[PDB]
Amino acid sequence: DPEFSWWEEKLTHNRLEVKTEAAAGVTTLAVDTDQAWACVKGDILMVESV
Amino acid sequence: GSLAPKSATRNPVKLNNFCQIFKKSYEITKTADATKARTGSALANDKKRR
Repeated sequence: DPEFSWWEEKLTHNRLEVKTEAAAGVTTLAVDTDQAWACVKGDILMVESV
Repeated sequence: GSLAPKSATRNPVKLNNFCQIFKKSYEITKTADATKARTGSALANDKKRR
């Protein structure tokens, strides 16, 4: 056919990005679109640093 | 011609740790299990990812 396609997939870390500043008290975090669907109840997350 | 000296001693230090519980799961409908896909069987890929 004049057009051809193929698929790829990556196995890597599970990183999320916080879009808006969140204070110490708040318990709801705004992240990038569709990024929250990857996490479920019981997951343990850590804040990154340089 | 002196008496024996008074004695002294000391103790070790203690350390401890806990045990954690880990779980990951996968799920698929039996209809989608019996369907054909170009990328392959969905159940096997999901098991690999998890």
